[PDB]
Amino acid sequence: HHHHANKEATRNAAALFSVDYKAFLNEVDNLNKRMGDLRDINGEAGAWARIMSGTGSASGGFSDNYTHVQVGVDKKHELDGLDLFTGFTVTHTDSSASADVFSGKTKSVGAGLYASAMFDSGAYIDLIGKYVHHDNEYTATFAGLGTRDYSTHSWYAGAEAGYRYHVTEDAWIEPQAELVYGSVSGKQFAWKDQGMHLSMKDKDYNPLIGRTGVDVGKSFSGKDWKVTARAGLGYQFDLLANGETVLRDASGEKRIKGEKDSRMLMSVGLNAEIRDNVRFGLEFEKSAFGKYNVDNAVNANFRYSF
Repeated sequence: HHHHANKEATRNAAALFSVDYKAFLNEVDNLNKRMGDLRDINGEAGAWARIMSGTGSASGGFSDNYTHVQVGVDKKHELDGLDLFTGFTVTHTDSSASADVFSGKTKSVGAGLYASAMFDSGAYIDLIGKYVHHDNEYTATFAGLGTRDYSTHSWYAGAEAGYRYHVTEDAWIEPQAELVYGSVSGKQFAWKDQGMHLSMKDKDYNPLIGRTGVDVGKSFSGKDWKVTARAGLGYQFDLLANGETVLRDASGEKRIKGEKDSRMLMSVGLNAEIRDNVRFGLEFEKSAFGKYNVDNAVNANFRYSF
């Protein structure tokens, strides 16, 4: 036998109810990934779009890949040494996920509000609050669980601060720090295999994800364009794992607590300006050392300011 059975069901339940943690981690952004470069914009209003695509993996043969699409609009308030962008955003994500004992899909829709403060000194603050609804469909080739469709939703509150120090007229270093608090929801399956009631119930939980990093950049200019080459190194970490899956069965109840994960983040990219209205961001990024890693992903954003 019974101990081998219990370890197998724990590994598989952990893997499967894991996907909601990646459904939350996919929505974690940073200012530059979301909005692009917001420094020194003349227009008092803006509209922007973004697409991210990517893939990640963990043990048990877990790999996923997702496409995130996001748009927003804002007003920029011009204050003394401070541009404050206040706006709304809507998002859509399609992801797919698999592992040794399951596979399926997740569709997400979200909406939020942000404030981004760009200070003449080089300092920045980014604040965002959002809601994401997730429709999930996963099939398990294990304990006769079959196909299951379920909903979950997520609240997200994130705060980011950073300081761009200009090492030369055209080169810069930028330490950053970010904290993202969330409020993801539990699900419950009850079912019969071999004439025996089984069940799998996870509780509402609350991720806290921290990030600290440095970005570096080098810019090139003409009268009507700029391009900045940038690269970044960071450390991303759970500060909390308050999840708990409970598996119930004829014989008894077994509890499996959340585990923290952390990884090193790496990125390279460019930000472009063309004439007075158009900006464009692009980055390639991945992660090392986590139980879960982004193996490869790319993000593009486009801002039209007026």
